[PDB]
Parts: sequence; C-alpha cells; structure tokens
Amino acid sequence: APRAWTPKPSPMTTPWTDQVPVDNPLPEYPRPQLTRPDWANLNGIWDFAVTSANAGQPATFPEQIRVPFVAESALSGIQRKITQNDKLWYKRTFTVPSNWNGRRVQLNFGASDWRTTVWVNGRQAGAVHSGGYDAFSYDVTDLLTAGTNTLVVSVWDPTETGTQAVGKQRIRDVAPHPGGGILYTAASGIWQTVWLEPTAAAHVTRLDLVPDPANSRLKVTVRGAGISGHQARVTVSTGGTTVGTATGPVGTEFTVPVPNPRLWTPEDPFLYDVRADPLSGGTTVDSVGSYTGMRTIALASVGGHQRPVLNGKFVFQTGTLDQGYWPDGIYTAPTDAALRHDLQKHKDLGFNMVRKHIKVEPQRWFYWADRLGLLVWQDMPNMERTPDAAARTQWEAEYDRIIDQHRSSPSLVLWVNQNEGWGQYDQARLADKVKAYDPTRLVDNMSGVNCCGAVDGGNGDVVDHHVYVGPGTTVPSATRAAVLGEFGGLGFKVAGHEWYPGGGFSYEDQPDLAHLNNRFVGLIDAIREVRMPRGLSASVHTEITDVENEVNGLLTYDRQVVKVDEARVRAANRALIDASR
Ligand SMILES: [Mg+2]
Repeated sequence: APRAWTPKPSPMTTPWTDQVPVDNPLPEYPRPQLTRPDWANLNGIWDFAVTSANAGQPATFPEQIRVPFVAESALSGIQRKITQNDKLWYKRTFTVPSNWNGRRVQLNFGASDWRTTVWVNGRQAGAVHSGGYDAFSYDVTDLLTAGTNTLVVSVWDPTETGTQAVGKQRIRDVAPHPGGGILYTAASGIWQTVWLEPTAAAHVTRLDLVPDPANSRLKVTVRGAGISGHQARVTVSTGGTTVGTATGPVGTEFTVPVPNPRLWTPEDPFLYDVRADPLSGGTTVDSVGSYTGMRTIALASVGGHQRPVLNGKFVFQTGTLDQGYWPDGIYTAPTDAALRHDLQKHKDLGFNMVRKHIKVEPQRWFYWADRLGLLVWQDMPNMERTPDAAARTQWEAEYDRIIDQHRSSPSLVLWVNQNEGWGQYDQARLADKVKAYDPTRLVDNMSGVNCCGAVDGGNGDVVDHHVYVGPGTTVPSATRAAVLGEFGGLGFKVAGHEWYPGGGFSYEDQPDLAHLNNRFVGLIDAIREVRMPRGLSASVHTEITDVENEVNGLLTYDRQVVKVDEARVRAANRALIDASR
C-alpha cells in the first residue's frame, strides 16, 4: 500500500486553499464550449512515484498525489522540486459507467507538462504527447475491461533545460526564498482535469464558430472523426427561441442565419447557444452543445489612425497582465471560483481586457472570459533559448494545436507570438503564418519591440512597446495600430501578504497605498488625455497579482488583499473607454 495522501501546508493561504476537496477537486465540466451530457471526472487521489527520467514503470508506487495539482505545489500533497533527471508516475483504478456500453470511450487530458505517456490495463493508449499547454485525448475503448481498470501515466518535464515552450517556469526549490527575479516555481505533471467521455465512433472533435454579424450570420465548420462523408445541422438559439438553423457539409465552412444579432462586447457579453449534429440522412450520429458571442475584431483607419475595431468601432483596450500563478496550486487554480476570481477583479476595476502572459489556461478560463466580458490577448509560451530545427518544429506544432483549440472563443481577439526576444526566430514569417491560419483575430509579431534585443518582424497588426513605468510615446504606423503591451510595475509589499517577507521588488516602489492609487490613476489619465488621442489603442498594466517576489500586483499573490481603491480605478478606466468611443 502507498503512503496515505498527506496535505501539505501552503506557502500562502488563498481564499480557496482550505476548500479544495480531497477526492473530487475541480469537478466542473472541463470543456464548456463543446459539451455532451455524459462524462466522468478522474481527478482526485492517485498513487504516485518519482523515478529517474529513463526508468520504466516502477513495481511499487510509494506515495499518493492529488490530481490535477503539479508535484511542486502544496495542493498536490507532494510539494517537491522536479528536475530533468526525474520522471513522474501516476496510477489509479477507475470504472466506466455501464450505460456507456456500445460507445467509444475517450480519455481526455486538458494539459500535462511536458511529455506524457499513457497505459490502460498495461497497454499503451497511443502516441506519446509532447506539449504542456494543449489538450489531448486517446480512444481507449479496446483497452478497457468491464470492471476495475488501471490507468498509468508517466510525465517527464525538463523545464528550462529543454528546448520546449516553458514560459515563467524554472527549476526551483519550492519553499519561499529571496530573489528569483521575474521567473518562478516550475510546474511538472498533470495540471488540468483528467476525464472520460463516451462518443459514437463517428463523432464531432472540433467546432469552429466564426461570427459574421455584418452579414447577420455565423460561419461554422464542423469537424471530427469518421464524419467527413456527412452533412451536419447547426442551430443557433437563445433560451427556447431558435434564432437560425442550417444544414451543411462537415469539414467545410457554411453559414447559419443570426437575424438582428445581439453583439458581444465587454459591456454586454451576450452568448447565443449553438448545437451541432452530424447527420446520416435524417439520423443524428452525435450531438454537441456550444455557444458563440457575435463579435468581430479587425484593423481600420479611424480619425486618421490605424486602430483595432471591435464590431467595426474603435474602443480602447485597457487591460492587465495576468501570469496565472498561484501560491498554493502553482499552475492550477484551487477551485473554479478561484480561476474566475482574477477575471472578476478585472471587471470590478473597470478593465475591458486581459493579457494572459506566456501561459495558456484551461478551457474553463476562456469560458469565464467569454461569459464575464473581457477581451483576451493570448501569448504563446516562449522557449528559454534560440531553438534548433526540431525545437522549431515542436513549438510550431504546439502553437498550431493551441490555435485550433481556441477558434470559437469570443473573448480571444489577439495572438502574441513572441515576447521580448525570448527564444526568438522567424518573426515576420510567424506573424504571417498565424494570421493566415486564424485571420479573424489580430496578431502581434513581437511584444516589446522597443526593448531587450527584441527584433520586430515589421508586420502583424500592432507595434507593441513595453515601457516602465510609462506610458511612453508609441504611435501607430500607416499599417499597424499602437499598443502598450506592458507598463506600470508599481510595487507595494503588504505586511502579512508577502510570499517571502522583505523579498519583494518592482519597477517603482510606492511608500504607501495612497501613493500607489494616485500614481496608478495618473497613468490611466495620461493614456486617456494624451496617448490615446495620439494613436495609442491598448495598454497592459503589469499586473493583476503579485507573483512570488514580484510585488507589482493590484492584488497580493494570495488574493486576500486588493491594494487599490476599486471605485477610483474603475472610474479612471471607464473614463478612458468612454472617451475612446
Ligand atoms: Mg513544467
């Protein structure tokens, strides 16, 4: 028998740390934009072992872990540094609901960092998956038995010793320490929900929903396994009302009417229901639930400047940088309320945008951005150094999958390919590649072209400067809008709410909260009064929360304290947005 699962004291206590279930953490449906009613959650307590990187499956699993918290986190019950010479092993038993008999059974991973191999009852489930940020799945039907089944998963993660997308993760001792700069605790292993679902053999795997409100319609591509011969019916509705329906070919874009469309904006993030059913004659072969927000983003010339226009009109995008780090969970928010909380705080503070920094969150995060009403800029996580040939192939493969997995999100409006020259290559080529693959979103070839040895490809939709404290004097070109992809960086160490007391650093330390409030509001007023009229179209304030020893959050890292006057910030943001329109 393994050592019984042991909770670990967390470095900091968030509002949610003490409410994480033991056996059923993160119970919510993991994929809200592609739903079926039947599923089973495999989160909870698994058997666990750490071997050397090249070891096969151990004979004994000596410990237990709580999935889906990485081994470095306190919430896992392990809380240990994982190096490139290690490999994580997970094992649990599970049963399949008997009412799924006669369907395929899919085993779904939201994310696992970095290289994941899966066995069901001792048989390999499919190809090894490499990539820490993209969801993946295996059809495990033929490997199952009718009673208890065993699932074994190995996960290797080299973090920065590898050539893969890593973001802020570095191999570090897990206890709070002085220093560390802008780089943080590593995340190794399964860090999003693991689950099962039944499907027909012929089933939908992907739904691409692309709003075309100027033509009062929704463009849709239905995609999947074994359904390429088929038509599909797609229906748009709200409550009990059918707004529109059309039948068209699987695998080829067609349109569904959406008359008199109620547009999605941050102010009114209206979501229509969507249902898609591949057909054989008149017979439904599968059926998935979804949703859309009817919105567009593009560039246009407005009042003499290139601007980003939402639903054909310019609105200034005032956002924060959000690194998605947790003191208790590292890469995994403790509860769904915790995950949503950071976005709710954006709304409370009057921001209409968020830049998710060199990390891709689970689908539920996109759901909450879609539902709460925030524009999202999505960074592709960076490599730590110049990639060689195989590393380029791998990074591009991961990026393609991340793009393909987020086509339908109304919140997501902009891809940030690269950041401050980190692992940079092929700047212009990649901007063209991403834009051609997802042309209804904006693309930023390189964030921070003014700094850090970063090389500007010259193309994409935005010229993006990082200016601290800022806001600087960026101006648009004839072809590209101007954005401030990072500014601010105002620090304040909150006594009782420091990851490491006295460790905190920032771009400009504030003596007290009154100073912080006055300084922050001054930056927004500067953007409103001077920069936005001269062609600045968006700004990204560093940052929503302190992270480790970077104490430049609007909130503390434990989310227990809001450092700013909410009403004053909200008023300033609202004035900026209103002026811009
Ligand atoms: Mg990792």
